[PDB]
Amino acid sequence: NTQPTIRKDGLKLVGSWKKDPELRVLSTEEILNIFKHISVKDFTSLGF
Amino acid sequence: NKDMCPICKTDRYLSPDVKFLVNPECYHRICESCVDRIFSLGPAQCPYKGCDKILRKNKFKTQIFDDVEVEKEVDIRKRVFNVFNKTIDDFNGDLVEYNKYLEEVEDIIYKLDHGIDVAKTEEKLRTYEEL
Amino acid sequence: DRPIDDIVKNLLKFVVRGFYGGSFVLVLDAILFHSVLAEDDLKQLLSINKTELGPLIARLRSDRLISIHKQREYPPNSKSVERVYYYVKYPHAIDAIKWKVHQVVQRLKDDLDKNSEPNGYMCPICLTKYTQLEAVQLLNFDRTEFLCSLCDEPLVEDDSGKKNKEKQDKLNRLMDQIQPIIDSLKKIDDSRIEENTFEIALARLIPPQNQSHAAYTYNPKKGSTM
Amino acid sequence: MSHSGAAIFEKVSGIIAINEDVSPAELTWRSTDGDKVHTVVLSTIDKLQATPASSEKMMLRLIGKVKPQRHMFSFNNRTVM
Amino acid sequence: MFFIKDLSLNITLHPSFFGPRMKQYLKTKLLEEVEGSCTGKFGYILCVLDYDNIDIQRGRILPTDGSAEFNVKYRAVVFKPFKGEVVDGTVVSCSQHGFEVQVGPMKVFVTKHLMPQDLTFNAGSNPPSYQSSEDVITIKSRIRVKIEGCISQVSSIHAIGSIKEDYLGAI
Amino acid sequence: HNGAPHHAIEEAESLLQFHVATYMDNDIAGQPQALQKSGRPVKSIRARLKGKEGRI
Amino acid sequence: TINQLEEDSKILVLRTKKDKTPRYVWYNSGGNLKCIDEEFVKMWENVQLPQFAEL
Amino acid sequence: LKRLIEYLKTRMKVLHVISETPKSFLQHLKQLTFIERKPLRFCSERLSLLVRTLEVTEVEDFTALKDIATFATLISTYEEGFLLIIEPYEIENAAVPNPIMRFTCLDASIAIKPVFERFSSVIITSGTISPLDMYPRMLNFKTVLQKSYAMTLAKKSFLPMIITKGSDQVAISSRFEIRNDPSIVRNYGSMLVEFAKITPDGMVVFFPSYLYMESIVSMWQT
Ligand SMILES: [Zn+2]
Ligand SMILES: [Zn+2]
Ligand SMILES: [Zn+2]
Repeated sequence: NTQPTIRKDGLKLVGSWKKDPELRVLSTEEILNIFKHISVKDFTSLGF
Repeated sequence: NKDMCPICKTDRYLSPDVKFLVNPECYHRICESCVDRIFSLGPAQCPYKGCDKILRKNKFKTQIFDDVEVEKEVDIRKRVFNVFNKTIDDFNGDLVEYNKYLEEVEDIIYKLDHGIDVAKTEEKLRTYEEL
Repeated sequence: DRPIDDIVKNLLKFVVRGFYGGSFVLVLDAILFHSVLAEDDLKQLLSINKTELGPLIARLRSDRLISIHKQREYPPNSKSVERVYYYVKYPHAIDAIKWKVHQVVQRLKDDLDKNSEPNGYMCPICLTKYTQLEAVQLLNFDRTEFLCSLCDEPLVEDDSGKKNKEKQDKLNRLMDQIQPIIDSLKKIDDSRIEENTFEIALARLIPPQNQSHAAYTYNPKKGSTM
Repeated sequence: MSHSGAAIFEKVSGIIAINEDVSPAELTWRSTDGDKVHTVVLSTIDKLQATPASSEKMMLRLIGKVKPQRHMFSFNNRTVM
Repeated sequence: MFFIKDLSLNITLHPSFFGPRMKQYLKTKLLEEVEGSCTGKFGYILCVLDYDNIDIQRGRILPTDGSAEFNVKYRAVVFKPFKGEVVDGTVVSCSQHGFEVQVGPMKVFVTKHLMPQDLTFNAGSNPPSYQSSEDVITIKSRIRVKIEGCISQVSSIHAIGSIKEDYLGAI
Repeated sequence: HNGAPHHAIEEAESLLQFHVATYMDNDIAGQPQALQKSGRPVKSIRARLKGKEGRI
Repeated sequence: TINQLEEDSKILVLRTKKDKTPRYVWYNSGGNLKCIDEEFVKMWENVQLPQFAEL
Repeated sequence: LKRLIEYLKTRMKVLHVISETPKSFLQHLKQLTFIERKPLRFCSERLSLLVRTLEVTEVEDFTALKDIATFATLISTYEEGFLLIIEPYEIENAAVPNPIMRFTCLDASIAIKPVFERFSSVIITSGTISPLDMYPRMLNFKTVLQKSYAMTLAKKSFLPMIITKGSDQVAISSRFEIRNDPSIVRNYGSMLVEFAKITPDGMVVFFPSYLYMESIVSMWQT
């Protein structure tokens, strides 16, 4: 899938998907779900 | 029932994990979880409305034969034949008395199975196993 | 049409009469009757208010019963509004019902497991619970009563354990009321479920009225990478 | 199911059914609120018009025989057409 | 129940006991607060074995109070209970809440919900005990009890007993 | 719980997020500050940590 | 008559929160309206459901 | 007999092939139930005598009793040259498992042995039996003479052929895995059409299996 560019606008993150831009606010619960789906080795490489 | 427990009433669709645990005493299907719940703290009665025999947790076994009366006959003839160990050589090749002894042990199995002359046959069983 | 569609409709109807109130029954019966519905059409059919459908739509979205579609079309007067469409995903709905009933029976079996534990003790002044293990260390020099640490008052026996038969009766009285759901899920598992969507649920639509403001034609877009 | 489908008839929602058993067969249109009913005689049919699947505009037209009678049929699902 | 263990104890030796002969002082001050001492880590420690040679390290002078801190490694017999264990004992006290059975240095409580229903309390009898249709359980009476739960604090251990299991109670 | 339009939900969760942030850090770049009844800014935990009269 | 049809679970009825008065009637196509007890209903309300990919 | 039925029913619940001798089966029997070979050796006789003495009007419901008595007597009296095959998929095309048992006779010489023992002069004859010494190997008997005759012709009355390839010289085979080959089926159809164009009176055509005709005539009719 297409990973959007993420920028912060205050206290929330917005992601602009590329146009074959689709910009929308990224909900915190979505990011929490994604971070839960991150495997151990993945964030271990990230330093976590 | 045929698929599902009588107390916890868990079908094989929703909880496929528990096993066919049956009483050797009152002969009632029940799940493994009901045994681990009720009878872990101590012995109790049969949990249904109508049977209340005192049974132990460690006496529970799996059901080999899906029929109940057949399994009852199975367990009583294990319980009887263990002390009834007489062969042809024990009769020194006497076929008629060996056949009569086989008829006698079959008859006492039948009497314990139907439970009609249970007292006298039980007395004879204890007197035989004491010798 | 499809007998499996009738089975899942009967399953959804049974669970909505069972674990839901009358307005949820009306909403789900409207969805199962008119396969694809919008907000204005639902307001026309049910005479429901926005502050009244709010709890309804929130509950059936939280319980994962109605799939919502975010589609905006262009009316000829160019007053385009974000209209919402309500349809049902049969495999997602039956999996949600399966998980809810499994966690219900697991919770109530755990309740029956934990109610076999003895009564324990509880101090009426401080209103703090105590199990059987720490009652021994609260025993006094008289070797009779269990004195509270903070209140210095003898503990009373909590009324838990005598309701174990009540929990068993609750368990049986729940399970004889769920057996048609068990049979419907057995019949579903013995068959195959076709996963539908908005474009597929539009095949069996029933028009609510003659003039619906929300069109039922999907407008594709180019460059969307959701 | 192949003979049944929800349709639009002069900007009015309705359904289309095939009255095939009677000779001649008929395409009956019924308004969903009971406003009006229309049927199509199969003797006066010359050409039958359809829209391609690539087109977003979704229209069906019927050409009759003797000033031909032209009727509009807008549908919701593509397998229906 | 009874184990033997190799334990290491940390002892605050006061500077007043910095005489010529600290070894027997250190062994002694090991020997009051270990004999009969209850620790939830290892149970009731009863007696210290190998008194002739005990491993005494070079002691830590704490940088604030000047006391010597020794890590003495010793071998001793301990009484660490567990749950699921059946033991024998004698009842030392009884009440309507239940009765206390003495198993070694330990007073295991048997709660009133944990006898079979035949036993009942009779406070009119002196001493007040638990009486059933087949047996009576009074003070200083032989009884076999199974422990279903033990709670161990940093310095105290309490246990839960019952006689509901078969082949329990008085022998 | 009671049902709401979605923008009410994002408004409420944005207010909650802002309150969490100013509880945790009142001095945020590009953000308004929570103020006391006297109008002084709310001394967040970061303010109590950093600075001369901070904890360290 | 609508009240006895409601208590027999034959029709679907809409009533005010202020008082029990019918205005709009639908047909009870499914099963019985009162088939699950209130305690089971509320502990069905307490329990949650997993997300999309778990199921 | 009821506990025979329940023992064998228990024996069907298995997920793989069971291939055990009758001795192994009777040992498993005698360790799971208490049932010996000798009472099983009178099973059919006892059941027939009981049915006669009961004088039952109808015997429709007692045919599986014949089945189980036959199984008991057969697997009790016989221990060598026999085998029991218990297998979970009686057809591999079935979605639901249907377990099967097969009690088979490994030694084909057993049923012909008392015929040779009782009678003296024995004539074995087939129009097409080959090889002649193959059958004294499969059946434990000794011949006095075996000879094969070459039938003589003024003109060759029969013309045998071997076709190894189709009209396009593509090799034809009737292996069950390649029964759906369009080239092989098309070659078969071509030769049978040409033969039907050239055969005057009548044909008999033989294939290996019934599902083979079903698939292959479905394909040519298509
Ligand atoms: Zn159960
Ligand atoms: Zn029973
Ligand atoms: Zn208190």
